[PDB]
Amino acid sequence: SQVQSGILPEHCRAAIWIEANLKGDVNALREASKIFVDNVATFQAKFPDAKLGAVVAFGNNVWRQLSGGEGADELKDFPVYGKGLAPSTQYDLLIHILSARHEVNFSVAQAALAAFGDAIDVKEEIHGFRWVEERDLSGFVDGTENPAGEETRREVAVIKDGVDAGGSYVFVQRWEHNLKQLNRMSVPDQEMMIGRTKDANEEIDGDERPVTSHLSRVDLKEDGKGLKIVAQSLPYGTASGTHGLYFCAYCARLYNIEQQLLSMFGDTDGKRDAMLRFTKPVTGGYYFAPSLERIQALG
Amino acid sequence: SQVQSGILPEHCRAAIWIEANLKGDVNALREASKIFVDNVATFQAKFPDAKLGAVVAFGNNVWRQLSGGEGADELKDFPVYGKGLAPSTQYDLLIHILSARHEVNFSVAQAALAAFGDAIDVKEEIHGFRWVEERDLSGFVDGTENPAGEETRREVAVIKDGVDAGGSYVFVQRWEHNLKQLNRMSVPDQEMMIGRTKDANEEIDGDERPVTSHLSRVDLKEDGKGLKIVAQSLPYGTASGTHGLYFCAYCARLYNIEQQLLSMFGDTDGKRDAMLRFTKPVTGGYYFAPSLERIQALG
Ligand code: HEM
Ligand code: HEM
Ligand SMILES: [Mg+2]
Repeated sequence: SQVQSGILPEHCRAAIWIEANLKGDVNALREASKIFVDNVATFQAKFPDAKLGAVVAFGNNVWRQLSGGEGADELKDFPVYGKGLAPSTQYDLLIHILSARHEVNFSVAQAALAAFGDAIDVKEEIHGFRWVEERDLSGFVDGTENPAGEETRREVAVIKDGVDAGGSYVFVQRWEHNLKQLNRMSVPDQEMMIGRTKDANEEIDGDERPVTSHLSRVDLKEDGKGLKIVAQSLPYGTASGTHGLYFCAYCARLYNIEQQLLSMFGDTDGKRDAMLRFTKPVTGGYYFAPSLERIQALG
Repeated sequence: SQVQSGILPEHCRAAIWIEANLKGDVNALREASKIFVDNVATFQAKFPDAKLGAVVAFGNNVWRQLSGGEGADELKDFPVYGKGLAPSTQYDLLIHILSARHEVNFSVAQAALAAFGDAIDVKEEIHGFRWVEERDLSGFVDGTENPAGEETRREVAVIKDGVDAGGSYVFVQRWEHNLKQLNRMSVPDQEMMIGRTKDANEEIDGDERPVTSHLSRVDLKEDGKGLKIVAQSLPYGTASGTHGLYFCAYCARLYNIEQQLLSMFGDTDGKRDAMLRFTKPVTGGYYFAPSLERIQALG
């Protein structure tokens, strides 16, 4: 079984995320998905220098219908966390395109919309870009450097065995930064908020940083083993309007993502991520990315 | 007198255009402009390989005040053409940033917003990107290949003598494409609408192309000389939403631009550009870009 091309690539410079709801018969998504993954291969042959990859992923209700309720045991609608601090905007379909060339991404997105046609109603389209020094617009690194290498990324992100082998669970969440609130904080205070130094990205010891620091919120272990994810997040937005981070993560278990979200949004020990002092999430959704063989078998 | 850095560069991959109105005392724009052009030089030293350039330009009413009425003889508010076919959205300030790296442009745009601060109210911010094969989203080339080379571009765009030497007139106009309507047209009929062949961009002669073809509208002569411009246009937008071409042109005389517009929008010979069946302009403004020496002498 073969993983979809957009899950594991590293160092993408640009991405497009499209979120949409089904219109009408769910079975129309079968042929559209097949056309789209075939389009991706065609684009890869035409634009080898793009290093293009893409993912099509499905929300709970639609995937249960398409799969006859088989597998994807952990999949569910984004449930809201923090009594609303992390809202749910769950849709039926996610298209994630990433590469070294925004212009190729755009062409692929057009081909995706043409393949699904009237079977979908688009609700969100975000264009991500890698910023200077691979930093988040906060000035801290963007959180996607690790894990490095195909081998470890495959271990963290890709289901190993069973009917779902080669698949992955996907989480997307758009954040809106308020850089005016951020820049009122001294850099040392920002570093206690994140849990690493800002310029050199040197980790601050857990015993020396507050429990509300982002790293204390999301660096979680179970029986001494870290709950890791493969992040594909990128900055987005305009300088004079809305901007922030489009957070995107792939994982072989949704459990890892949920545990980090429960910790960040006050549903574990009661503490909340200190990053909420300058940025907030405004979307949230969970999706299942099947293997390429599984998509081809839809019809 | 030195030309602002964003006028002459060729083959930029990305740009940001910001249009803004003045808030409060017009004299605040004096030091702000000096700060911004100095920031641009600093960014150029930080990112030499990005081939960054930028332009600050002023609408008629503001420039007349800042220049004490000297020079800029042709400057005026952008008028409506074709009894509304081309609308007017004249603002006070234009900031144009271009380079090989969208991410560098974003940082320069943030520094621009800091430079002008509360002296401006931002009305528009457009992010342009070079599309595949330097084509407009219609599939035709994007109209910016010629004139090639610094010498010819300088002769076309940069005022040669007098108090304004080193300056340039600027015209910006955002177009919204309906690619569904274009897709209903056969490629031969698209080529008669543009005036050139689509894939090869081979000029179609005047004997065969209609006078309403775009080339027939804008390929104009005066006294044995072509009325040339230096176009910095780029595609913009989202696949599922609004997209098109952000048209941007520099010229040593506003006369050249206005003559082309009078032709396109029906005011010269009653005929209108055939492209209007699939794309329409929704903004429009004229600005004057002073020389760097002239900016430095504002305060
Ligand atoms: C505004 C949104 C966010 C920003 C700016 C951000 C930023 C960062 C930064 C600066 C780091 C440390 C850099 C590094 O990885 O070496 C990091 C690490 C990490 N982030 Fe975030 N993050 C955000 C949201 C999230 C969310 C929503 C999650 C999970 C649901 C998450 C999970 C993680 C994880 C697991 C790590 C690695 C922790 C470790 O093992 O050291 N982040 N992020
Ligand atoms: C949706 C908007 C537009 C599109 C898609 C478009 C497209 C094109 C194309 C395909 C060419 C020929 C390519 C080449 O040989 O370089 C061209 C040339 C040109 N365009 Fe446009 N254009 C647009 C708007 C405008 C506007 C608003 C103006 C001026 C007010 C303009 C002025 C010119 C000029 C002067 C030329 C060169 C003609 C020549 O000397 O052969 N264009 N444009
Ligand atoms: Mg003569």
